Order: sequence, then structure tokens, then C-alpha cells
Amino acid sequence: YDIQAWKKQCEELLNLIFQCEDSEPFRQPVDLLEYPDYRDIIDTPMDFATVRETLEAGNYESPMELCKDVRLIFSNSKAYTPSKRSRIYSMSLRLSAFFEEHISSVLSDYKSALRFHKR
Ligand SMILES: Cn1nnc2c1C[C@@H](C(=O)O)CC2
Repeated sequence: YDIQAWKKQCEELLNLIFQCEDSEPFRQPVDLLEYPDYRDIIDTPMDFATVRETLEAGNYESPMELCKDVRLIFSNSKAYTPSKRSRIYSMSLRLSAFFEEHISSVLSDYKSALRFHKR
């Protein structure tokens, strides 16, 4: 019932994501010189270094807020892809399945900890 445990769990999951070859297109903001029309389609850019920095600055209040920003990395890739069979989009799908499989217990444990505290 540790209410704060999600933070280190999320740091460790981000470490696994940064080791994954599938995360390379998403580690830093999308290069606007390489994709000149990117901001014509994407309203809110997001990347894993921004998620890690926000976590490390103490600017997430819960793992749900972190999960919303990671999900935005994946929804931006899906909105920007010219094809659902593109290389970078295909990497985003695999990485999203890996993230979702690992974040489930972090969210469950955090919510259980809040419920125990409320009692
Ligand atoms: C920068 N980026 N993020 N997601 C994607 C891309 C490139 C896009 C394309 O290949 O034109 C496919 C999906």
C-alpha cells in the first residue's frame, strides 16, 4: 500500500523503454526539419525524454497523468502515419503493447494504495 511506489516503478519502466530499439523514434521530440508538416497534424508533441523529465521534476501527481502523456506519444504516431504499415508506426504499436502490459500493475497498485489510505 505504498502510495509513492509508482514513481520509481515508472522510472524503471522508462529505463526499459529507452533500452528498446522500438523507442528510438520517440526518445526526443520529433525533428521538425525531418518532418516539416508535423505540427500541421499534431497539436501536442510528446516524447519519452519529456515524460522522464516531467517525472523527475516532480511534476506528475499520479501514474495516470504519466500514462496519459505516454499514450499521447502513441496517438501522435498513429495520427501522423501515412500508412498503418509504416516502419515508425509499427514500432509505436509494439512499444505501446509493451508499455500497456507493464503499466497495468503500476496503476493497480497505486489505486489500491489510495483506497487503503482512504479506508
Ligand atoms: C515521426 N513519426 N512519428 N510517427 C511516425 C512518424 C513518421 C511517419 C512517416 O513515416 O511519415 C510514420 C509514423
